[PDB]
Amino acid sequence: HMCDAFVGTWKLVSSENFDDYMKEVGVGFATRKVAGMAKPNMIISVNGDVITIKSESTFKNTEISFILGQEFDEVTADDRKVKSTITLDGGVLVHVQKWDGKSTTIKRKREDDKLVVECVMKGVTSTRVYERA
Ligand SMILES: COc1cccc(SCc2nc(C(=O)O)cs2)c1
Repeated sequence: HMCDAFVGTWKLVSSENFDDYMKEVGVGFATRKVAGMAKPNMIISVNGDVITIKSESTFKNTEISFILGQEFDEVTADDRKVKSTITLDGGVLVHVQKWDGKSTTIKRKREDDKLVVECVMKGVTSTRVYERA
């Protein structure tokens, strides 16, 4: 019953500061513009101890499966090759990505009927709000 309130299909409804977050991470101009238009569907499921998060959009389709606390390799939608660890901290999914001596953290939280995604790179935060699909 790990992660029950996250499971489901979610659709992006608002974004703030995502272009700047992508700049801070190192994403180039053309990718930022096309990625920033996307309105992904995020599909979260659990089977035993394995959590799967899929993102489907007209920019990219991604899929990660993982066990909490257990590092895994990930190729991000912007084509970074990162080492990721996802944990639950106080009911918040905390996803840390490490590459080239850099680090970014993506937090996913249930707030009212929404799923709120906060992405942080250095001093730059972006907030992305998803609704049930
Ligand atoms: C989601 O699409 C893109 C496009 C280009 C870079 C990235 S970095 C990974 C992140 N995914 C979200 C999220 O809202 O699910 C926020 S941060 C993602």
